[PDB]
Formats: sequence, structure tokens, C-alpha cells
Amino acid sequence: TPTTVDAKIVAAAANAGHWAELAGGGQVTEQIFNDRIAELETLLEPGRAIQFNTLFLDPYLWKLQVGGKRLVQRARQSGAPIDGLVVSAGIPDLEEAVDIIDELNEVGISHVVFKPGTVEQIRSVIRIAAEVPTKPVIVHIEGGRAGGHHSWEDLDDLLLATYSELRSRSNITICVGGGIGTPERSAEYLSGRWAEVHGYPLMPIDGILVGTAAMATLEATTSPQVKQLLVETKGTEAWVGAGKAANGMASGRSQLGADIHEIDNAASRCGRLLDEVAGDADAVAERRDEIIAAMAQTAKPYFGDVAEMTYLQWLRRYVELAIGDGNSTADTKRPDSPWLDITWRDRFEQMLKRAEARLHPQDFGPIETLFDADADGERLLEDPEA
Amino acid sequence: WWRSDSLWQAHDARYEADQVCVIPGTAAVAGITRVDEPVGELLDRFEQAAVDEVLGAGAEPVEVLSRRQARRDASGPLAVVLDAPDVLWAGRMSVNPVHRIAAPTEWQVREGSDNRSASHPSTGARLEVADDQHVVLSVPLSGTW
Ligand SMILES: Cc1cc2nc3c(=O)[nH]c(=O)nc-3n(C[C@H](O)[C@H](O)[C@H](O)COP(=O)(O)O)c2cc1C
Repeated sequence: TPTTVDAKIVAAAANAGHWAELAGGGQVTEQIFNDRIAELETLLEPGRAIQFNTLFLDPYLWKLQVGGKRLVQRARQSGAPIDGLVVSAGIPDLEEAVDIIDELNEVGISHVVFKPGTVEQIRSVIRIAAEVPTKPVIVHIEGGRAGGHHSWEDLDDLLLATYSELRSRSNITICVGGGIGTPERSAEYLSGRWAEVHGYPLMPIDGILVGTAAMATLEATTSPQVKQLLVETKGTEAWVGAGKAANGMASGRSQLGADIHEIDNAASRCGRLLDEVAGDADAVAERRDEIIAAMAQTAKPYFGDVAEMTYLQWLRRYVELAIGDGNSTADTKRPDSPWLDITWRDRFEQMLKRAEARLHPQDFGPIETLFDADADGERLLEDPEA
Repeated sequence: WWRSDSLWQAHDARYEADQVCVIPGTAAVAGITRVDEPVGELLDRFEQAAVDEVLGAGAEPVEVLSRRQARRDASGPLAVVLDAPDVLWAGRMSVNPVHRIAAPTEWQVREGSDNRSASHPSTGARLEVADDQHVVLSVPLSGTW
């Protein structure tokens, strides 16, 4: 999501002659994402091809994917370079998967990508494989030792048990992933020598994915300070259960309750406080002083006392947080950067217009008819202080 | 309010990076040392050292490795036609017509099999393939005359 959302890195990774999946978690519409593919295909040199990643998590995205898949359908009906589709966070049911495989863009899909997290999820994909035996299906088996979206399932035991049934389908391409930064450590899974430690006879793999080790890369949009942070983090051997920051890495749960692997060394303030607040919420009112100050430490600022705070302080706080002085929102608008906050600028307007709405005793003729003009209002907007 | 949309601050932000949720994995972090190392370098580093390990023991300076530095191939012109499912026209990608030419053809003909230069694959759909000017592969389809 953060890493591959940039059209620059996914292009550069592909231009290096490598397979990559464009992130869909950073694209909220067909149009905004169609810009990325267009930026991709422009940065895509002749013939080179890439794939796309999608999430199963929420209904709104799955309804957006109906427009998204038809976008992928339209793109490839137009002959777009994107040669694959990646379903994430869950395995679609047979009728849902058949649809994806059999789409008008099917040949341009050329294979389908699934990411099973459990034994049952693996067995589900096997049934998707037997569905269309002539359709290539790349099964990426991840761990919970991996980054981001998490799981309680071991790296080995899952693949150790399900491998035999996975190889009874020729259309299944087995790909091991997670906790791999190097060719040396990942060489044994390729030779099949990795299963020998568990006594099982050799168990070779068809491919390997690297999520984490590519985050510190040059063409990645990761900030200079964030890269240095990922670097100095020391790594670990097989994941341990004991709750702590483990080798600069501690798990944490998202808003939905699912675990997320985040960096607890580079940033120790957000994760641990979150675990404090989460486990502490009954009595929050009692610890309010301790809790409200810690939000300010991680820069999740509450506002100074709500009543007593002057309307300036309100309106000056939004400008403070929304408008960066270094990036110069006015100068940020000119390149037409995707980082543009314009909803935040629109947010501040609705607050400004509310301020006029609150204090005006008269008919509201002079004030409202001015700031609402395009040419006039937009000029007023690029200069927040004025 | 806390956890929502926390993934974007790691990229292009001047703020203190110790306040941000940034996502590694636990064990993969050990393999992360070099900073601002180009994607092309990391991915090749994987492939190049995987090749050497495979080369040294089993292959021992294989014909495949030697053929590469000397430019020799697998899947020549005749195979490439029957291999790649995608047929490019300009910047657009199309399915290989041979897939629908090979089997569905009533009369299909492969001329001079073992000889590569003279190799020709023709069909009753009136579509024929041959090589011209070295690397250029010539597919010739016809309607009536
Ligand atoms: C920052 C980040 C974002 C990720 N986003 C997604 C995602 O949107 N969908 C998905 O299936 N996996 C996602 N992953 C997981 C990777 O696709 C991959 O499975 C995992 O990172 C591989 O494990 P490793 O990086 O620890 O070696 C993400 C991983 C990271 C580090």
C-alpha cells in the first residue's frame, strides 16, 4: 500500500525486468487509479508488463472493485499492458473467482493471484485451481512473520502439510514469501532443501516474493528519515510469542482488530501507547491526562480547551496542520501532485464559511457572494494567512 | 481515529518519523541493511547469487551460463511463436492467433521441422509463419487470393 502505490517505483522495478503488483489500497476511484496505469504505461517502456493488487477486506472496496474490475476489463479490452490480478486479505469464493478468471480481460489476466493465510484458505484455492485446470494460478503462501496484514499461522507447518495436495494441480504455481531479504537464505526453499530440517523429503518452490527488503530501495518513495529507521532496525530468527518490541518489531491491531506488523523501534510512541489505550479503555476518563498528553507526543493533537479557544486558534490550527511550509501547498498544487490535500482545503473553507455564518447579524449578502466565486475564492485559498 | 490512514506518512513527509506507523516484517528486517539501494540492484542481487550457487555445484560452468555471455538461446523463432500467448501490435497487447490457428485449423502444416531457418507453420485458416531477416518473424495470413 504505501510502497507500490507510486507509479514511479512499480515502473522502475518493472524496467529492471521484474514482476510487480501495483497497490490498490491507495486508489479510491477508477479515475484516480486510471491515472496511475496511464503514468505506468508512459513510464513503461515498450512491451513491458505489470499486474494489480486488490483487497477483500471491506464491502465498499468490493463494490468499488465492480467498477474496478470493469475498469480492468475496460483497460484490457482497450489492450492495456497490465497482465495480472492479485486478490488480497482473503480468498474469493468459487463463483467470485470464476468471474475474475473468465472476465472479458481474461487473456490479459493470463494468471490469477491468491494469498492464502490458513490451511483452509490454501484448500480453498486448490478448489479454485480444479475449477479451471487450464488457467495458471499463482498461489503466494505468506506468513504472519511477514509485514503488514498479519496472521497466527506458521511459515512451515502450513506449507509442510498442504504441499502434496498443491502439487496435484499443474495450474498451481507455488510461491513462498515472507522474512526473506537475500538470495542465500531463500535458496534452500528453491532447492527444496528447506523441508529436510523437518524430515520431509525435498519440497521445491516455483517462485519467491520480497515485500519488506525493497522498502529501503532508492526508487521507493519512502522518506529519507524513514529509510534510515527501517535500516537500523535489527532483525530476528523465527517469530516469538512474548509481547514486546521484538527486534524493533511489535504487532498491533488495526481498527478492525486484525494485527498489523509495524516498526516499534523506529517509532516506539504510537504502537505502545495504542496498546496502552486499547487495554485501558473503560477508565479512560481517569487516565485522561496521561492519555491526552500521549496523543500530543505522537502528534495526534487534540485542540486547546474547546470553548475557551478563539476562532482564530481553530482556523489557525487547521492551516498549521494541513498546510506544510516546506512543501508549500500553493507550490504543491502546481505540479499537480497526488499528495494534494484539497479536501483539507475544502474542509477549512466549510469552517471559514461557518465562521461568517455564525457571527453575521445582517442578511449575509456581501460576504457569502464574494468568497464563493471560483477566480476570487481560489486566490483567497492559496494564501491561508491572508 | 488513531489507526485510520496511517500508512502514507512514511513517504514524502518532513515530520518526525518516530511518530509514524511504518510497516516492516519481523524476520525480513535482518536482511534490510543497505539504505537507498536501487530496486534493480536488490532484485538482481537475489538472482545473480542464486545463479552462482546453482552454477557452482550442479551446473559447474553450465552450457546455459556460457551460452548467455556468448548470446545463445532457448526457444528460438519457431518456439516463440508457439510459446508467448501475447501478440503485441504497437503498444496494444493481443492474444496469440496461433493458439486459435494451431488446433482449430482443419489442415495444419509445419514445414521443415528440424531445420530452423526454413521452418514454416501454415494452416487452412490461411495463416502462415516464417522467419525473415534473422530475428524478424513473419506471420502471413490470407483471405481468398
Ligand atoms: C508496507 C506493506 C504494505 C503491504 N500491503 C499489502 C497489501 O495491500 N496486500 C497484500 O496482500 N499484502 C500486502 N503486504 C504484504 C506483502 O504483499 C507481502 O506478502 C509481505 O510483505 C512479504 O513478507 P516480507 O516482506 O516480510 O518478506 C504489504 C507489506 C508491507 C510491508
